[PDB]
Amino acid sequence: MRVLGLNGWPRDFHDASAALLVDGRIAAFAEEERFTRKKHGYNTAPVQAAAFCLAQAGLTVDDLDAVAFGWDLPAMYRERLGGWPHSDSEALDILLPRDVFPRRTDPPLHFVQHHLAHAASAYYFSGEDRGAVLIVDGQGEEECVTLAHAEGGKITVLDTVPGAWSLGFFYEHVSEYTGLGGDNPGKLMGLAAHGTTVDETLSAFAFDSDGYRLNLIDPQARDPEDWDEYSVTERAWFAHLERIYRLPPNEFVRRYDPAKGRVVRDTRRDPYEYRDLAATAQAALERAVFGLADSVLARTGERTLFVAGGVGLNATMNGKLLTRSTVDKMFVPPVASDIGVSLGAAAAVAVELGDRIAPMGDTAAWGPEFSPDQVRAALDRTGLAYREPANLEREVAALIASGKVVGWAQGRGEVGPRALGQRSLLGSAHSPTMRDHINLRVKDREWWRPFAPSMLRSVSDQVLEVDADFPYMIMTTKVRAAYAERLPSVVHEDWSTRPQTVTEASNPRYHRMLTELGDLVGDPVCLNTAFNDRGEPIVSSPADALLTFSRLPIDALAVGPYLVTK
Ligand SMILES: Nc1ncnc2c1ncn2[C@@H]1O[C@H](COP(=O)(O)OP(=O)(O)O)[C@@H](O)[C@H]1O
Ligand SMILES: [Fe+2]
Ligand SMILES: [K+]
Repeated sequence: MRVLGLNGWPRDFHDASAALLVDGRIAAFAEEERFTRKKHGYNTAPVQAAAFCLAQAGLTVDDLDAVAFGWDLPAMYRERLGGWPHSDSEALDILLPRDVFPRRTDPPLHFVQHHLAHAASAYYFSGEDRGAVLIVDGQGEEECVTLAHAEGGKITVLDTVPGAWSLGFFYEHVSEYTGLGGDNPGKLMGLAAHGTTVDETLSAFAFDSDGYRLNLIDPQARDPEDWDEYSVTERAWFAHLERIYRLPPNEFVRRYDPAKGRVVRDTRRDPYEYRDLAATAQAALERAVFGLADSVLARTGERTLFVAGGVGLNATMNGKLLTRSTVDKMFVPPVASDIGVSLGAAAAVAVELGDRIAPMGDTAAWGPEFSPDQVRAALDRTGLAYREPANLEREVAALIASGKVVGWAQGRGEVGPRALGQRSLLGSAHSPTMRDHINLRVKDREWWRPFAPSMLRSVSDQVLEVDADFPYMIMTTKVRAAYAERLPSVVHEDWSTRPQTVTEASNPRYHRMLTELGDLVGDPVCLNTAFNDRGEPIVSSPADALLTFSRLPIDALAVGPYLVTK
């Protein structure tokens, strides 16, 4: 079967994406934002991403067996908006506009419950036949947590937690409160590391062996003037935090900056000031989630844990789950967030149609790639001088070993928020100055942001305490003592790191470059951070890569078989 899975809608939506499954395999998968260059893919059908998927596979909508959407959108309209006005034909015209998606007839349209879509995106791609399912996000249609059992191809729901008790909303709100912003929860996690926790209940949470309770909010609290509990939870958490925390909300400042020639948005206070609140929010999230995970594992009698939902992006939390006595094996897909529900909806529908779903297999490289001709065209546009190195991987290795920063745009763009050797900025893992260089000099951002390493799978056993695959940078683990001081730019003081393990199959070129690097500095390990400028998504096209390379003090750009230097 050929099934196109979708997420993103013109009203009140985020993280639009499209995914095409062909006989259980990911033919193509991408986020709208990569194409629009507007972060988070807000308020839009995944028009461009779906266009890419079809082009990639050489299909039209007429070749599709089914279109799948990762929310029960009709039910949300019926419940929260007084009616679902669309025929399937009309919904399709909105999801796949005819001026972009010509069709003789309509494919069967499927709506998949939001948390089932999340769960499917983990279970079916994990390479494991059974496990316990833990979905934690902001909110699906109703619930904010789902506990389920995955076995024999089936996902069976055991329990849910209602939206008002959302751990995702809680976290966003704290992130917003600190001035980091609700749209950047990942920064809050980064900041938590520098703080100290006093009272992990925040005077709101009560914890138990199966999870948590939120006394701050009626669990059945509901917004009659919207279709999720975001605003209701926002007002409760903001009143509460101002009451118990020493600092009031950090305020956003909008002012004309004569250096930039623009009104820019800033914060009234340095958010580093809220590090204790971050630390505390992070401890609370961990505690709540440990209980939930323990609970679903015991109830199902599994020792494999699947996690998805936006909270699943909390790599710090994931790593501690991993080391938990109740967990043997863990799988969290790179696309744990809503970007993943397109793929999840496609899977749930393809499985329903008798398809067998292949494992992701240690790669998230499903987006667009570009031929040498296509890269060369973009280079000739700029008029910039460039070389075509006989051995690019070796030259890149030497650049990195010497302490230089190298843009690396190769192969199919990765999907998800993490750069993984297709659209990365590369630098020395061994350099005790590289972190400040990239944070301050290169990305002109916060000194306290952490960096993470890519390493050959074939050495990770010696480098890391756990001999497992870590293909996605979605899970933190500790390094072994023989490496806990060798890699200062990618390893914290507590010896923790958020690694990508690389196999030769998953990424031959990158694997080769890492190999060369190893001969130069001993360890086939580098710093691998997102290839983007503040306020843009990861670069996608060669023109994107050139544009960003041009405005950042990077040393080189390896784009396709070409090298460009500054
Ligand atoms: N690193 C992180 N740590 C904790 N929570 C996170 C992190 N990244 C995302 N989230 C949470 O995921 C939530 C949204 O998840 P998602 O499933 O993508 O959308 P929705 O909740 O609308 O279905 C946000 O409220 C956010 O707090
Ligand atoms: Fe979600
Ligand atoms: K364990």
